[PDB]
Amino acid sequence: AFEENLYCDYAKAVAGKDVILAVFNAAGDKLLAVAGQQGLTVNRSKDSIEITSKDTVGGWKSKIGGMKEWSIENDGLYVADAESHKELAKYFESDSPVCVKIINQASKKGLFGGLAIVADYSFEAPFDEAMTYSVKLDGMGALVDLTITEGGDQMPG
Amino acid sequence: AFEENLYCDYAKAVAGKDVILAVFNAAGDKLLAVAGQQGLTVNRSKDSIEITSKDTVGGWKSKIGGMKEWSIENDGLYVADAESHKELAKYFESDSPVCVKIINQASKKGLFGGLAIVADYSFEAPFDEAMTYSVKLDGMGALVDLTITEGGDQMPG
Amino acid sequence: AFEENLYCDYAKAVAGKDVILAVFNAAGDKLLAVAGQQGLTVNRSKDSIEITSKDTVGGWKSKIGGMKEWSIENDGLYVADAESHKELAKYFESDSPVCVKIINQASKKGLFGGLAIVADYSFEAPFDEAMTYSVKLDGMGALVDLTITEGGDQMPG
Amino acid sequence: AFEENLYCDYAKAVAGKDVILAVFNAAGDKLLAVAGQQGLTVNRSKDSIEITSKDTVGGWKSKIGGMKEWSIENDGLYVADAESHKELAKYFESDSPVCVKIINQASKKGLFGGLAIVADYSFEAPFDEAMTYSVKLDGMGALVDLTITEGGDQMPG
Amino acid sequence: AFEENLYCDYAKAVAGKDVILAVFNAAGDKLLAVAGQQGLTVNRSKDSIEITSKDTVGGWKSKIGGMKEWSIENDGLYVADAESHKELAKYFESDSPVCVKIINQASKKGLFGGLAIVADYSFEAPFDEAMTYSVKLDGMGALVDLTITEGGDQMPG
Repeated sequence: AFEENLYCDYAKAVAGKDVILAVFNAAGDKLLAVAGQQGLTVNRSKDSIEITSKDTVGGWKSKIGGMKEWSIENDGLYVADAESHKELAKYFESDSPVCVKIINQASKKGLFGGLAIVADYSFEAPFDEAMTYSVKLDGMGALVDLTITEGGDQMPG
Repeated sequence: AFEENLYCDYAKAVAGKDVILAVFNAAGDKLLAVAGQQGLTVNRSKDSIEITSKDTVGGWKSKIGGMKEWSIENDGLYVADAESHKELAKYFESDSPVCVKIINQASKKGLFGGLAIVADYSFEAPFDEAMTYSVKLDGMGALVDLTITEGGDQMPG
Repeated sequence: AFEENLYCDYAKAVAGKDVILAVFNAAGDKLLAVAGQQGLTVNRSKDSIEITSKDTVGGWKSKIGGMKEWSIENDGLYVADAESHKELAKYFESDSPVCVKIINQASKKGLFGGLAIVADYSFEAPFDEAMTYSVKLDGMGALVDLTITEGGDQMPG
Repeated sequence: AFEENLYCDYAKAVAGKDVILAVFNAAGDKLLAVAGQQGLTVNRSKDSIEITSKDTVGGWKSKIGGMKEWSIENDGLYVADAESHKELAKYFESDSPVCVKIINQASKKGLFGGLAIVADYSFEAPFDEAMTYSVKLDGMGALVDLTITEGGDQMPG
Repeated sequence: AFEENLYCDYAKAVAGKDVILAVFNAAGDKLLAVAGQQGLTVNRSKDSIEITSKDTVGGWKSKIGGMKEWSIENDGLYVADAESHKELAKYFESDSPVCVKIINQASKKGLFGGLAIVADYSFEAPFDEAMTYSVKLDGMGALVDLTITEGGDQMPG
């Protein structure tokens, strides 16, 4: 086939559109892709503790790792009666943590999951564009790396 | 040859694509080029201590060098099941230092190597682009300059 | 017949005049060939995402396909009281999408169909020629390829 | 013969009509000349990286070659039920790369082959001419030069 | 491994989070890490007795060491129904000494242990922060240095 793959050979990159943020509803029985989403940022950082002393030799500072924190930023087209946005609205109103999940919907693998505060939930309505939302999810604890953890492959539905 | 090199003479610049970040796996037996990498920054800085006093003559401040620190910033296309990204994920999860190496893969010389904290490991997924990663490696001690040190020329493999 | 087809043998090309643009009226019960049409352009394009990295080997850029878009350009002799032009006028005035169809009226097969914005609807009246119209139909979503889809063979009438 | 070739001697130019674009079907078992094709353009370009510095002597800019990219443009008479055009339609619809080949059908040598995105697939139907198609094939990787590579001489069939 | 440890060599500092205060329950059968603790101070001081006389030669005061005293200060997030805080509350109420222990929970070594008065047990509740506690443990006698004493490595549990 294809002339024995002489000039065409049939994992190299993931399209961003296949990676979506999904939230669980308040009961946990439905996993909801956030409607109209367009941009996704997963932030994970670790603190560095400087432990340089006069015992330190060589002229370089001495550092050790500290504690980790994470946040998720998601923006997109805002539709107020969408079920995921009503869930996010209730989470923001009731001061309740939301279980969030990052999934590759094309490969059907979960990437990250954890409990987040809805730290920011804002909207923009320019007269010449579409109304957009912006949500910030502040991690409350561990962000589980599902790429190196067994399971976590439930798709939104 | 070539008309005695009258108008063509056959070290002047290194293409950035030949300089890659590689990490060792947790055991140290495999050196792994970070998959999908596109940008590389090696930061090395030194503090300055001002020692100006009333003995200082001439109207210029007096300074001496302080301690050194380094970090490495690397971004590129994120593929979650790539072996190097699974290693980086385990390093970030387990709070374990990673041995990193900067190599010129074309000339097969190592440039820099050292122990780093995975200080930041973040991801972006725009709907119209490819999913990218961004990693920050905070140096824990010396960054060995392999350009002026013997050896350090193991290539990723 | 014909001397056993020794020198004459009785699919090779389609005359452009048999391929016409037709629009549905606002209710959808009548399919209307746009009156006086003379030129037809169906544009379909796909974006390319460059995914070249330092893993890319061989010296060639790496690309993947992106999202698709389409438009239809149609020009011809303008007659203002023609029913199809009154429909196009109401679509342009009311900001309502128009269901358009490209058909081969000679072979009675539909070629393409989809929902379009009337993005441009303009007119020229030179003193020495006939008054012409020009319409641009910007696709809102999928342009269904009826050449490889079952059905879609309703003729204007 | 011919008076010892005194005034007539029996590689100097290739007629464009002998150079055709062919695509493989989705399975790869049939190589299909694109039906009705009339024009063919094979674009291959390389980037130039300027590396001029203050070390540069002589007053000329210093440049090195960058990465390569290619595309193929093909136009011709459009017949919608032709097998090659149905294949191109399915490639455009399914977002799947197409294995393309440039061959000299008279000398039966392949010229170029590679994986392409169907980046553009458009049609024109003037009332006084024949309906034409225009296709743009955006290269995804290497375009193999079969003029300097062994093999690649399968003809469409 | 790691290129023979050319640039990375795999005791230099203890993270404060691994050093915790633990108290025994009233019976002595359970050792309880104080819940929510964030800061720890172990104070050990010795008195100096000046013995300068007119026999003292050289112009320097003459001093000898006196008696030792110790205290422990611990603050953190206050949760009233935590078992360790209920134990501390009963110790403060009943005027009974509490057996306290400083342990490195990461290395599982005890550092210090002794009998203390609960000298201060106070709370702060700012409207914009979390409720905190502050406890002061006044030593009643010897503070045993478990870093130079055999044993004393029972972990809280």
